[PDB]
Amino acid sequence: ASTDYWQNWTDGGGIVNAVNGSGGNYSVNWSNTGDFVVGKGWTTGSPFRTINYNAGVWAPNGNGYLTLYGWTRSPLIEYYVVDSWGTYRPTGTYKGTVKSDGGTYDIYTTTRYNAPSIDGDRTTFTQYWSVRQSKRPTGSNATITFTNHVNAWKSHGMNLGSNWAYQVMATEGYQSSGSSNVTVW
Repeated sequence: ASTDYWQNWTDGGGIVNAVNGSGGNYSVNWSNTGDFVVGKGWTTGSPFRTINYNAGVWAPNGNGYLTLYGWTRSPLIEYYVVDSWGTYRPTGTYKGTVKSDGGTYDIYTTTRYNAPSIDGDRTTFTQYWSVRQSKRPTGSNATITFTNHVNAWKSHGMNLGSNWAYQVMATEGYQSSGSSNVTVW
C-alpha cells in the first residue's frame, strides 16, 4: 500500500541524516545522537493493518531499534513491535508472549516519566511492547500482522486508546550511530 506519512523527529542531538525516498523507501545515517525517530507509514493507524517492509540496510553501531511504531490518544500510549535492535534489547515488565509472522515475541509494558510525547511538551505515559526473542534477519520481505499483537496485548489488559495517531515502520536511536535503509508498504 502507499504510505502517506513521513516521520522525522529528533531532539536535536548529533547528526541525523534522514532521507525521504521514493514511494515507501527511506534511509537514515546517524551519529552521536540524542533520541530520534524516523520512518514511513500511515497518518492514521489501524489495529487491522498488516505492515510489510524490507530493511535493505540495518547497521546500528549502538542502541537502535527497527520497529513498528505508533501512538494512540485517550489514553496516550506509545507502542512498539520490535523486530531487530542494536546493542541493547528493549525490555520491561514481562506480560507474556505472542507468536506472529514466524517469530515469537515477548510482551512488555513500561512507563515514561516527564518525557516528550506526540503532542509536544512533556508528560507521563505508558508504552506497550512486543519484542522479538531473537533478531529478525533483514534484507528480506517481512510482514508484521499487527492484529495478532493487538489481540495478545488485549488479553493482558493492555488496551490501546480510541484516537489513533500515526503508525510507521521506524528506525529509532538513542545516543548512538549507524545506518538503515527501509522500504515500507
